[PDB]
Amino acid sequence: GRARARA
Amino acid sequence: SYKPVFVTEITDDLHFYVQDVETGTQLEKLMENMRNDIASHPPVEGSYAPRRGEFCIAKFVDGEWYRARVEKVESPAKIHVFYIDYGNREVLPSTRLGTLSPAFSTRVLPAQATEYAFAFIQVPQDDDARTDAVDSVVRDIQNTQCLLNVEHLSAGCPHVTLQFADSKGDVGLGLVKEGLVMVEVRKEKQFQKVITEYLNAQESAKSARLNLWRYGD
Repeated sequence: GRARARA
Repeated sequence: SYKPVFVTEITDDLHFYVQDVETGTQLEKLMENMRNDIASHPPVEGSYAPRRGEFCIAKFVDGEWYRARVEKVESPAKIHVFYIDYGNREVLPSTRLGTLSPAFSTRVLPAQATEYAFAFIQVPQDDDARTDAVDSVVRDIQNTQCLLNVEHLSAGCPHVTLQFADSKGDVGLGLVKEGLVMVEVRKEKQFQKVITEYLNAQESAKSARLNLWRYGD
């Protein structure tokens, strides 16, 4: 999916 | 204290937006629940009415709904939005807008993107030089986890240092070393050691005739 933080 | 952040967008004036890694799972949970709620209340049957300053949901190019704010209504086919959790802007038609339910408001979870600038560097005034610096940053840090430290406030966005996750190398300092940007000096005594380091890198970049300094000084 969309690039985003991986917490 | 360097905190983990995910860098989302780099602006043409060498600012950038980040998400706090520590709240990433909270955002993802909110997004899952919001999208489940949208699936039961389809925007097509909802009649939201877009206005400047109003929050909304907006359907991005991945076909998913995100939180946004309406910045300008140009026409029914052209509504200018800002994606509050990412920092990108988009012009979209009303078919791709809906109501942001109070269950998913910024009171429930704050806007997740924050705009920053690099501390101790000047944004190049020359267009091609500025493009070179922005392009370097986009290649190196766009859509990656970095470490961030807020250095100082300003009459605009706060100014920060970023470190690469792996090497721990200072990103801004890298730009100075490459001769992509000039150093911005400050007076605060607590910044003197780091500004000294940046000026030293700048002088070495000049001696190496890199980028801004290709033809001399």
